[PDB]
Amino acid sequence: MNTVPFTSAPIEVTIGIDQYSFNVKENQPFHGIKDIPIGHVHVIHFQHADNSSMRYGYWFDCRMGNFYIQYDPKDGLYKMMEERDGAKFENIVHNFKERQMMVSYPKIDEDDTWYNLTEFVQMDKIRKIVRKDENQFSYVDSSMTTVQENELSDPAHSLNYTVINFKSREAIRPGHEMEDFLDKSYYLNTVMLQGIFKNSSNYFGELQFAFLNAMFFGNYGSSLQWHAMIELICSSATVPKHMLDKLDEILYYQIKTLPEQYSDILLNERVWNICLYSSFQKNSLHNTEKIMENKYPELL
Amino acid sequence: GAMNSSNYAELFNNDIKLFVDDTNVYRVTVHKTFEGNVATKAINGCIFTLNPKTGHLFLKIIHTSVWAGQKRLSQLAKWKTAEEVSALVRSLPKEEQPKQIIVTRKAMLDPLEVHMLDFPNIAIRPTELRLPFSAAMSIDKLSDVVMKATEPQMVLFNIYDDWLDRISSYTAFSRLTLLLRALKTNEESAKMILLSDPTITIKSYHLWPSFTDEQWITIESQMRDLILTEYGRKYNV
Ligand SMILES: O=C(NCCc1cccs1)c1cccnc1
Repeated sequence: MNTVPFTSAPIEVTIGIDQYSFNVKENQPFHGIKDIPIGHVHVIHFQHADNSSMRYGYWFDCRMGNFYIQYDPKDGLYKMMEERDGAKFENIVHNFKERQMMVSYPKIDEDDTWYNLTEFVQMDKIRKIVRKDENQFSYVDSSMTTVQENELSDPAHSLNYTVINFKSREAIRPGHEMEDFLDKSYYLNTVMLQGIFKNSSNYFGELQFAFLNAMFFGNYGSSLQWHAMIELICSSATVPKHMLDKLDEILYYQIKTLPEQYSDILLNERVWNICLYSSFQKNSLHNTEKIMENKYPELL
Repeated sequence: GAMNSSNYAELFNNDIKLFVDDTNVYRVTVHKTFEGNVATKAINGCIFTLNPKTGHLFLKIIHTSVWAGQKRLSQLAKWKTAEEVSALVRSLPKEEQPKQIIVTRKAMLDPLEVHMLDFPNIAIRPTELRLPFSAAMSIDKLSDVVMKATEPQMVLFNIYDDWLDRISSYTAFSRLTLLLRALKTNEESAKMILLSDPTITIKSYHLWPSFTDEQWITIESQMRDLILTEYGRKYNV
């Protein structure tokens, strides 16, 4: 188990670690988060008490180095940083645990939620979507735009998701206009899977990352990307069986985890009704359809 | 965006544009089978593509053979239309290509957008006008070439005959739409109005009779009467 210590908590903040969160009062004695499960990516996110505007945080993997949080009073945010002096880091963390100034990552032993929501998400791929290669962790916030959103303005601070566009020359083979537009198997299987993602694990990994960024930061362009990547699959008549079975599970857990009160903004009525009820794959998502109809029958 | 009553004069500026109507592409008769079931028999169609400024009607005839062995013909028809418009644009020199294509039904936007991805600078637009172009098969010469065709075939007419020699595009389009609206509302009465007087003839390359200016005024008045009346007879007023 690993630790993300904090130098201090100078401003009142709601801190999130994966799907958990807790309130820290201004200058409360708080020195960080312990017992973080090794072996998954993680996200530590912040919403200041004074400005619910701008959720932000840091994707990271404790295997890739020792990381800590330190408030920066010039830039006014909780910044992630790496400590390269491994002995200094252990000494500091030990001191803070002896005095018990850390909250414990609160994993229930029956619970595989975080695993099921991050199964295909890998830090090396996150770092390609969030370009900032001098750091081993990746900053995201609510306002960052996507590479396709900048096509439709700062390139260094964008999300470089894979561009999917149903009405593009990449999506449509000359001479198969109607065929390729009503049945997107070409585009999914040859262009995207064989050509760009190489396998379905990477595809699913971007999809899951897009969903989490949408949920945790209200990032609108991630929300668009997640729906896009669902719709591409659902609108393909020909999809490996194992991919459909996994997609059903993936979406099941995303729908389960979504805050009930945020459903109206994070879920696109058109995409879900199409996917569940009109698409080639309308009979293929039994778990996802059942939880959707029992939790958000309004949307449908 | 959409074309409606407020930006109506854009049709007659000097940006080349085409109207495309697909109402008459996929046409059927419905009949009883020997067993008492119902079947359709397709008949020849056409794509109605029109330059509203010049009167050029690029009429593409759709022969029934294009459906043979196909499913979901109403949906194929929209794509078949888009494929043909696209081939037409590609056949035209660059300086003759349209800057905008306005489709008369919204179900054509995505088929044409997709066929025209090669032409990002051509705007594909819908309209909120209720244009009567479906009545184009009530024009005798158009219906005759469509019905006699034994293969796919593109035919050319100026839908304004020689009118532009005396009136503007705007007025010529308004006459055309009044004649079509009347033919759509009551085909028989519309045609009686146009052909009652044997002495006004239709020239060989023209579609409508060779009316003088004064006679067009009379005709136009009689079509408006027709359209107001049928609108009573229909709504009892
Ligand atoms: O070809 C004709 N006109 C040239 C211009 C056009 C292009 C496209 C359609 S008309 C023509 C044919 C028959 C009757 N009046 C005119």
